[PDB]
Amino acid sequence: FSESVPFLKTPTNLDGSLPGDVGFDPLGFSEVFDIRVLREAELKHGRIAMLATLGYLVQEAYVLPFFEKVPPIQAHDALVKSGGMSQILLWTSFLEIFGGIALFSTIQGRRYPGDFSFDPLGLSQGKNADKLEQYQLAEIKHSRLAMLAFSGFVHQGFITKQGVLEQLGNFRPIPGFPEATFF
Amino acid sequence: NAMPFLERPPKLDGSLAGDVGFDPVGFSNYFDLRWLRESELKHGRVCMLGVTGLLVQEAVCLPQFSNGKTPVDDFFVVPAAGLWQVFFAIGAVEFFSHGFKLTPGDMFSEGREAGDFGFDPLNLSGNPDALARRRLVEVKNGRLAMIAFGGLLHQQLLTGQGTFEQLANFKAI
Ligand code: CLA
Ligand code: CLA
Ligand code: CLA
Ligand code: KC2
Ligand SMILES: CC1=CCCC(C)(C)[C@H]1/C=C/C(C)=C/C=C/C(C)=C/C=C/C=C(C)/C=C/C=C(C)/C=C/C1=C(C)CCCC1(C)C
Repeated sequence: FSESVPFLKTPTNLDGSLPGDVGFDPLGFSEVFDIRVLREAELKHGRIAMLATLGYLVQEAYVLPFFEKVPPIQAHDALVKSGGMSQILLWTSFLEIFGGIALFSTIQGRRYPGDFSFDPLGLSQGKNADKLEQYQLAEIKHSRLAMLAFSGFVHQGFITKQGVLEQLGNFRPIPGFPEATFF
Repeated sequence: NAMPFLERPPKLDGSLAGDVGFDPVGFSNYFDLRWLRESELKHGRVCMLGVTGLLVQEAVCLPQFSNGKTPVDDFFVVPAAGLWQVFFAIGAVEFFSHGFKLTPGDMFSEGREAGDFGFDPLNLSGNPDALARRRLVEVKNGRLAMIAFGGLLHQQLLTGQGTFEQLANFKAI
């Protein structure tokens, strides 16, 4: 049976080859599509989610002196009409063209999924390769965690009209519900 | 390489100067490398001349001409007849240099390597090693000139100010 789900079987083409494989694939996504393409998608989603979570925290905590102090959703809305979001979209798309080229290289075997050889510092490149797999595991875990955490953040911001640090400091219930009186 | 996660392009070999293996799309796979290198050298040389023109016309204006607010406006204040002869003189130069072989099939027929026309008023191209170093410097400065000319032209078009004058006061938008 599967390690993560006791009452399910190991999802066929799902073993220790990819980092963080606890056998969790109840729906046969790894069988409808290639597992390496799905890992590339997962790494892209998780890295963007980690950056988004850190950005949410810092933007709620701090703002640059040349940017209006607004909630992050209001920041997206304000900079869409300001052109900064257009700049971010342009440069991200320019990088992601080569990212898609790398993904097409991944499809025909060759390079590892989500691997861009990006290593400005000497971390698991040389003299530390024995930790690399460990790092990989950590990475995807953080990825997955971020992919949840940011989500909760924004939806909590949608329901309480409070920042995540504001909700932590003042954990009042869902607005209008303490009064209750539904009958 | 320039793309460690990718493989080196098949048609890209280190014979040409400035070769870093940077070809993520397969432009060299679908088009002749000699034609692409000729176009690259032409764009780079035109951009070096354009960068010098943008940096000079803000400071020096011909007496038989009107000085515009920016070099982009220096283009506009020039009579259209002068712009047309500039165009047709450049066309005649192209005809003479390419030997009436403008089409890609007709070009490179009689050798000519790639991007080579024959231009040495002063002989600084004798030794092959120094020649290769000059080629590398030429291509790097040409690519830098392309990027720089784009930046200078667009900043002049947006801010309406000369480059050195824009360096005097930034005036962030
Ligand atoms: C490196 C190339 C480059 C260039 C030329 C620009 C140009 C511009 N960006 Mg930026 N941008 C870039 C890359 C670049 N972007 C990247 C990679 C990202 C991340 C995805 C962004 C994210 C971004 C955001 C979020 C915003 C802009 C905005 C702007 C515009 C306003 C300029 C400004 O603030 O006043 C002049 C700039 C200053 C006063 C800041 C100081 C700059 C110093 C003096 C120059 C230092 C060198 C400079 C960074 C050039 C680097 C390349 C060079 C070393 C070769 C301007 C057109 C803003 C916009 O749309 O306008 C409203 C905006 O909100 N950009
Ligand atoms: C139009 C100018 C031009 C031309 C014809 C070439 C042609 C060539 N270059 Mg050069 N190059 C240029 C500009 C140019 N380059 C610039 C500006 C840079 C600086 C970044 C470089 C840097 C560079 C390096 C480092 C290397 C080459 C190499 C090559 C060769 C193979 C790559 C290729 O086929 O690219 C073909 C290129 C084009 C057809 C131009 C791109 C046209 C697209 C469709 C438009 C998009 C570009 C746009 C400006 C980007 C927008 C970004 C967005 C965020 C706004 C080939 C001879 C390689 C070599 O020596 O191999 C022999 C090599 O190693 N080039
Ligand atoms: C891409 C290149 C380029 C383009 C399109 C233009 C276009 C223009 N220039 Mg500029 N200019 C350039 C380069 C360029 N220039 C360079 C490199 C210099 C420095 C010498 C100047 C200095 C300059 C001044 C001082 C003035 C102009 C002016 C003008 C306008 C009228 C035409 C004229 O008088 O030509 C002038 C042309 C020259 C003085 C020299 C020709 C440019 C190069 C060298 C020709 C290349 C031919 C050949 C292939 C190179 C081999 C020879 C080599 C040894 C140099 C017109 C908008 C006038 C204007 O409107 O300002 C208000 C004006 O007063 N230009
Ligand atoms: C491309 C290189 C080039 C060549 C090979 C070339 C050859 C000749 C010959 C050779 C037989 C003659 C006799 C001649 C004479 C004139 N040229 Mg000249 N010329 C060239 C370049 C430019 C530019 C860029 C301009 C220009 C002009 C004039 C005027 C205008 C005066 C007036 O306003 O009446 C006159 C009389 C300007 C113009 O036409 O617009 C007003 C203008 O800007 N030319 N030109
Ligand atoms: C006739 C005409 C019309 C109207 C009037 C007029 C203006 C007088 C005239 C002029 C018209 C003209 C001449 C107009 C000229 C227009 C030009 C020359 C525009 C150039 C654009 C270049 C760009 C955006 C380069 C971006 C570089 C990047 C992203 C670098 C990427 C990099 C790579 C690849 C490699 C390393 C990594 C990084 C560093 C990221």
